[PDB]
Amino acid sequence: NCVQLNKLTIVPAGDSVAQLLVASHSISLIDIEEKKVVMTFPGHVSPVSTLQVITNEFFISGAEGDRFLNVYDIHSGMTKCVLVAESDIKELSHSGQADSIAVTTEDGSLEIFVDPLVSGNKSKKSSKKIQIVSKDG
Amino acid sequence: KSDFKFSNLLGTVYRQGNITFSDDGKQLLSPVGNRVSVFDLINNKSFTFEYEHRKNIAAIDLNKQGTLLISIDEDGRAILVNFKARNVLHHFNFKEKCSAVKFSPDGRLFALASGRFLQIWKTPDVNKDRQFAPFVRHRVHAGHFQDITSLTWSQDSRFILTTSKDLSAKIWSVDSEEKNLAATTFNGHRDYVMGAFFSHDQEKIYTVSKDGAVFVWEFTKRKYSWRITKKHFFYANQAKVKCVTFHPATRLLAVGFTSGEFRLYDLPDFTLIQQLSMGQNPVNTVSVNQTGEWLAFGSSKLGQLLVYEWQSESYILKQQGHFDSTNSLAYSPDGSRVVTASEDGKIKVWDITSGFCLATFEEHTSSVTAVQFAKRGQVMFSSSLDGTVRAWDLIRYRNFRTFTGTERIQFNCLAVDPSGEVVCAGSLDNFDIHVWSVQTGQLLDALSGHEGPVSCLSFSQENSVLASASWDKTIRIWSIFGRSQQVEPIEVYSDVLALSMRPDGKEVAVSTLKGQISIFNIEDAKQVGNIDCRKDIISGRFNQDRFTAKNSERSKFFTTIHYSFDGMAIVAGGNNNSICLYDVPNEVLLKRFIVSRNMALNGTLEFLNSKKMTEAGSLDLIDDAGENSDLEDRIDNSLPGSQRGGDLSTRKMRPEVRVTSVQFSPTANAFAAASTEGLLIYSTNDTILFDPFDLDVTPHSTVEALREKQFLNALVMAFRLNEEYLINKVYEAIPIKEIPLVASNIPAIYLPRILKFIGDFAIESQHIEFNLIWIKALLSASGGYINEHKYLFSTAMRSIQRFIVRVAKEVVNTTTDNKYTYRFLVSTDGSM
Amino acid sequence: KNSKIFSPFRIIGNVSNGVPFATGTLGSTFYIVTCVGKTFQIYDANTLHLLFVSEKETPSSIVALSAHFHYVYAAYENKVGIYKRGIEEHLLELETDANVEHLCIFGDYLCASTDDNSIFIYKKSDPQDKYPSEFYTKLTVTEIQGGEIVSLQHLATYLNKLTVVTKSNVLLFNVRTGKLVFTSNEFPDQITTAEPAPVLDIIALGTVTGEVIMFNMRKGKRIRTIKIPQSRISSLSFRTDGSSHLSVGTSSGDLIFYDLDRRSRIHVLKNIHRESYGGVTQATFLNGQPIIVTSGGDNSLKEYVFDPSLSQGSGDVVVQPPRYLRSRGGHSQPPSYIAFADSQSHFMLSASKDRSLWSFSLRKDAQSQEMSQRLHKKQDGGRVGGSTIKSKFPEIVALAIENARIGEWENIITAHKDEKFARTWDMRNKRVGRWTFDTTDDGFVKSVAMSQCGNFGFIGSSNGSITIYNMQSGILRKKYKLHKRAVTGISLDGMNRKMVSCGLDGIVGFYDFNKSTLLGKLKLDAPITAMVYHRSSDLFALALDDLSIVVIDAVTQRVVRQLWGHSNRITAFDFSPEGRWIVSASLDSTIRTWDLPTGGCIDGIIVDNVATNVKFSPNGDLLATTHVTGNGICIWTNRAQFKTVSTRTIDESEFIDFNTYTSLEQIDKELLTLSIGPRSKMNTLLHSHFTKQLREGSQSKDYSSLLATLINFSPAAVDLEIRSLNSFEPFDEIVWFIDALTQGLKSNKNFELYETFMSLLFKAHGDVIHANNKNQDIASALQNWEDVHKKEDRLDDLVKFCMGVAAFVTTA
Repeated sequence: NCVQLNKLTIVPAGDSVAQLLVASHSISLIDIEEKKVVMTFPGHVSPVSTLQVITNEFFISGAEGDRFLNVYDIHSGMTKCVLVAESDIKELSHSGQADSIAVTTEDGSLEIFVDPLVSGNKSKKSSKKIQIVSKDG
Repeated sequence: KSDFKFSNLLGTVYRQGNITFSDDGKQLLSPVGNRVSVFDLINNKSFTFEYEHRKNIAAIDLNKQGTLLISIDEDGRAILVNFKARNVLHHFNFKEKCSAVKFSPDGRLFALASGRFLQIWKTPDVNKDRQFAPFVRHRVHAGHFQDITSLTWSQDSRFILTTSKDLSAKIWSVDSEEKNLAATTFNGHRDYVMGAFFSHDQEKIYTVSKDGAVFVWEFTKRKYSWRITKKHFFYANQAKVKCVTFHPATRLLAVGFTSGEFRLYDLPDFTLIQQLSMGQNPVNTVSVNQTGEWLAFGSSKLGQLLVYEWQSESYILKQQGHFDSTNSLAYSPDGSRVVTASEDGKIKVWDITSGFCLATFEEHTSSVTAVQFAKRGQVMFSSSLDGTVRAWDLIRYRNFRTFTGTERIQFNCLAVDPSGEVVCAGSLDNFDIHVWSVQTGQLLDALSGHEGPVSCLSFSQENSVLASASWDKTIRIWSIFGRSQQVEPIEVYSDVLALSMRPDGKEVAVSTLKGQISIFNIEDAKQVGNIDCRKDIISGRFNQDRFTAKNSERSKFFTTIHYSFDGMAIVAGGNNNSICLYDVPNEVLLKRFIVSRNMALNGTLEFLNSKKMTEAGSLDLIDDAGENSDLEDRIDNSLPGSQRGGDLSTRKMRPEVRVTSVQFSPTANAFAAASTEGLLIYSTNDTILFDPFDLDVTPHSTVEALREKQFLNALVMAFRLNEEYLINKVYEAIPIKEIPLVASNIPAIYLPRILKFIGDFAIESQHIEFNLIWIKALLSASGGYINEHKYLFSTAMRSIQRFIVRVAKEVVNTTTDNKYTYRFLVSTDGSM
Repeated sequence: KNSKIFSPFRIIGNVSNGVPFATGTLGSTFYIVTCVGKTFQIYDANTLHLLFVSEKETPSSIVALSAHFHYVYAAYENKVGIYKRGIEEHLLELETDANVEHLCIFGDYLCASTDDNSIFIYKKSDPQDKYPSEFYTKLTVTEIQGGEIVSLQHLATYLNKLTVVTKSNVLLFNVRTGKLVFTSNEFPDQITTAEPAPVLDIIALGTVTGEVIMFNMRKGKRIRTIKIPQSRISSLSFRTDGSSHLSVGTSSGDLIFYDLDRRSRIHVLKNIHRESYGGVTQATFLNGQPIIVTSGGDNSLKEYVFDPSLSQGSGDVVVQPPRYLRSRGGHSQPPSYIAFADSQSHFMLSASKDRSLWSFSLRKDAQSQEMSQRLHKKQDGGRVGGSTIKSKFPEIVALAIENARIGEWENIITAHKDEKFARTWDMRNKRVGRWTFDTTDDGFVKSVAMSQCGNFGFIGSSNGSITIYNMQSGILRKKYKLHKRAVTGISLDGMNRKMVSCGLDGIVGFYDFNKSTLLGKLKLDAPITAMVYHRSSDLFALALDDLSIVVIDAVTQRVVRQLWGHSNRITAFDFSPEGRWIVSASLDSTIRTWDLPTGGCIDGIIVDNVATNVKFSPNGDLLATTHVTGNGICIWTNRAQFKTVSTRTIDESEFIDFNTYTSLEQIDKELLTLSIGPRSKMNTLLHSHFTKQLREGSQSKDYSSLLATLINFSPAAVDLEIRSLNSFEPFDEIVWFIDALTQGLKSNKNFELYETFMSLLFKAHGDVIHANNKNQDIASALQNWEDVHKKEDRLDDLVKFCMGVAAFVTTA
């Protein structure tokens, strides 16, 4: 019941590297030992681009060509919150302990996201936008 | 203001197919050309369903309880209709031509007479949701040799017998384990067995054939089975049966003969009650109730319906419409009146809700062409090709004075001043605008200046100057007052017809031969702006057309134009399938309307199906009238090139889809157009679609829905019970957060009941705010239903505004009194 | 998960999925039974008209399909359906928890294999009976006997002998007994496909190598072999028409045709089905006819024929290659964007990542036709820009269609992937029309809509420019510049007067269309992802990044409603036919339904799949969802047009005997109530242990004890009760009793009575407070009186409103 799978990240559970995250528009945390899909969160409509685990509870799912990051709660099985870039999310990196997230945008933009799991508040806009532009313009 | 939906079709009271009453004798089901009309006899109202069929209807029934309506075409299109809800549930296609659908008296399963096949299907469930394939064929009985023409159940569901044009009349059961109980056939007649029946006791069998014969079959001895105990012949000499019914609980035969005669009998006795000459024209369908005290005939030679009592010599309705001959249509200033003229001469007077010709005037001898109302809808006139304009009033319903010319000349169109002296008529022959006084029958003025016919005329509602349309492509505006007798031409460049003025009378809509409607100034001479119709008109290609509709010049103009009651919209209609709603100042059409979607109507289809285009000829243009079983239907009287002539059969063609007359209602912006099919009504009276709620109940069911949080449905289950303890339970049970959510979703059926419950209970109640939110939410919810029917809520609303002023506004006046004393005593000062 | 407003009707737009379909005969003629997930379909073969569908969605996906004459046997997870006419007549639930792999029908038996390498046997209850219902036994295949069960077939003239083939070898059983009557030796290759033969004793096997083996059982010998270079075989079939011909279907999409007498291939069909979706999934010659029905995993089902042979003298040598016959196709990929095409709910446009349109017909499943992508010969004369290897148009993100002037010019505008323009199509000609419509500021088309007069197509760039092209000559009219971000949804009003646009800047711009002026500019908070307009009622809705749909009035030039309530990116959303509702679906796997006059989510459907596109029909009947998996279009019946349902705000919580009833005193504390009993007490009053209890309520600063006997005090005694108030300097009992009244209005019950007591204070001590006006002790308590008092103008706002509406509604 995963016929298309193009993104993968394994969890930092310790020495136990079981229950990793596979995704293509739909994500499954799946055990290595019991060979079963354990948790199934709906991903995005597009094929997924970025699949990053931040913390022990939260991981970012990213869509290709879409402007919406989704921060999913691991054990709760729901979205903790959403981030939304100014344009299509082209690349993703995150800090050590869910402090601030770097979004490389497809238009050419850098959106930073500051305390993404802080306290409606569920729609999280871009905090800072770091563009780069030449001397002449 | 834009959204107009189909409300009701009027007239053309029978074309083809079976007629039936409901469970109650109120509801009568008749086919129209492709639709089903329902006429409620005691509660005198009429109705026609929102949908149409694709060909002419040849089979019809409704449910036992009145829940499902089956209409079946000539071809075998079957349409499942929520009869109580007026919405279509399923389009099934039976691939054979069927003649009889009859539900069970159980209501559990219906059956169908298609070919030599009987098909017995389970009923689909109404309270269940609509499925892809709801229909389940229970059984199929094919023991017959020719086409099965008639069919009945027993009064028990467990016995069904059908009869064919083959000699046989055969009984079976629903269930095969009840096969061995009775499964046999009847024979021994002479001819088409046209109706075979069970008696009310399930022991006597009546079998009636085309030749004029009945056998009384009975399971009797010389094991032993099923002899004829007697025969019965009415001895119709050359006349033969067309249609036959049998009401069993009073043992009554209704017969329909080819000579238009009809007989009644008492079947263990076979005694002639009475013979009625229904006319020259044969009874094409008979019908009885379960009470069996009304009879229903339809002559498809004329197109008439007739409900008449057998016991008392008394009709209920003798309705006789005229196809292709709906020439004029007229809204009164009152929105309760409608006038239809004809080529036969009959000018009928309709109510919009209760669709009945309340009046008629059968005093014109020829075609009546144009009808306008004047002076608050009192007087109503009728110009004709009968050579006259005959006046009519709506109180005495009489002719006032037949205004005549000199040389007895036909009159094309009619225009009436609101100041009720001036009536102008334009002629198709004489092309001189004759002005008649209403008080004096002399002509006031013979306005001359039309080279070729005067098409159409209208006065302003404001300056009452008239605008006539030549066929010399030229408007002539006449200002006949102030003792000038002055004229002005407006040159158009192409051939105008169907003139129509704004109510302001400073702008005019014109339809040229190009289809282009132009708007003309009247205070000035130039053209204001022109809206195009040759692009956005649905036209049809006939089966005998030899050119495609994209470059057909058949119907891409407009035979009637009307301004809206702001003057800001226009509905136009022509010889096409398309009715159009242009905005006046924005100059672009809002919505395009089909009048009718019928294959037997000629110019309906845009693209013809190439499987019917054979080697030489159409597949339908072959004369198929020569294969009828009946001599009269095999007789061809069609004169070759008759276009919109006298009768239907004499075109030697299909009827063209054409719409003659177009008008707006003043009030609710509803527009009615008299089509080829008849008068159609579009309106903005939305949610008059009747909607039954929560159809099968305990008090526990509503209270469990309170526990189930199904609070609007619990209010319905309470209001079907009508015990005020339950209404005060369910009333104070819902929270405030879904009060206007509930009240907007309340039907109009319990609307006087809920308004009276609020209007009575809130007078003695401490929950003044809570009751007030209900009246706020209801009056903001469905105040429009109280806008139309004011006398329906007049007892409830009286109690409501008793509670508002004496009970609530007294508390409010106490509040504002203490408030204003506070404002005074804290805003002012003291002394010493 | 259940919806109240809508319900599933069918998934429109599916032909097959790849599960090996079955063939059956009625008399002389043929039907075809294919699978679509949890729902199977039946076809005539001579027209590919749809005959039946499943009466129910199965709870899990169908794994196997067999078909005898009137009875089609479906096989999902543990249970096997015996269906007559697509209706569940008998469910046969197998006595394992193993999943049903394969199935076969012969004799009085049914035989179905599971993935525990064990086959179950189901006898008829009698040979007089027609469908098998008696459970006979379970036999198994242990790993000395065979491998994983690839198929069960019954070769003819084999009395109760069951032929179970594995990846390894072939077994034969007496299923009356249960005894293995023969085991074949292993074939050294991995056997992948079985097929019986119109010759005796022969089973054809296509392995994981390109090898087909004809195998006897009376010999037990592999009589002939057939090679294929480097292709994995999927299906085998035999043309039983009159020349011995063999069908080899790869999983590479290719169909290979052999004549075993000439020992030669006849023609190999290439790419009749998509390789990535399973290749050729199942191809089968119709028995005794020169017609082979092929089925792919690309939602497609084709027919091919051998033409009769041109060689009069030879016949069998000269063979016409197979030739395309009728086919029902679907979207191979799931559909990206759908819309309702016509006004009468007949046609739906569906575009996918398969890079094609499809014009489905919800009336009849066979009028569903794929649109053409064939360019008109360019009206300029200089030749067009594209690869000569003509690829399909890139997948579509937006759709736009008005049927006002259909077939006189183009009326379908489609915003393809990453193209600076957007092509136009005739809906009537089922073909892309002559004009393509650019952005003219070198950005991508990200949203389009057309004019209701059929003369204008509106095209919104990623850099903000909105071009108005004409559908007459492909000419532009005006190029509006308002947004500097991307446009993301455009519309025109129904009169073609005032046009709106929503952008990725957070701007909704109000322009006139006849005129050329920017009328209004509403600034919303998040950037605005989409725009849906309701022409009949002149509203327009928008999804934004604030997870919430704002419905904006175009007349009053402001928000009328905002529905907060979703949890994720709102994918698609749609008005009702009449503007009463909006159906929304988001990435939260919710499809919520909204009553916009109030603004509450009156039902939300929880789905297993994420709903990508929702589309309310222009008729009041149908709702179309497309999911992220699944290629069809789920059609939903709208029950509101049939009876009704409840409308509650019940979503976030998931996501009698005596026939009498005493009244509730106070429903919620916020509402105001009166005194139980007579209402006439106000008319009376307006026309010591007491002061001790008032003190003992004052020392609490809660006076709830006083109000009880204050209601219950006789009305003439109050004319001395307030006329003895003991206040000359301290004004305590004045302020004690006034704060008693203001605490009385706090619980809102007996609301009128504390006003009557206030006016009775004015009858008693208005001078005692008035000559000592400005005194900050009583002025504080009367300020407290006003603060408690100022809420209850909401019934004066109710009484005056409701009164005027009542008069205005009765008179007019």
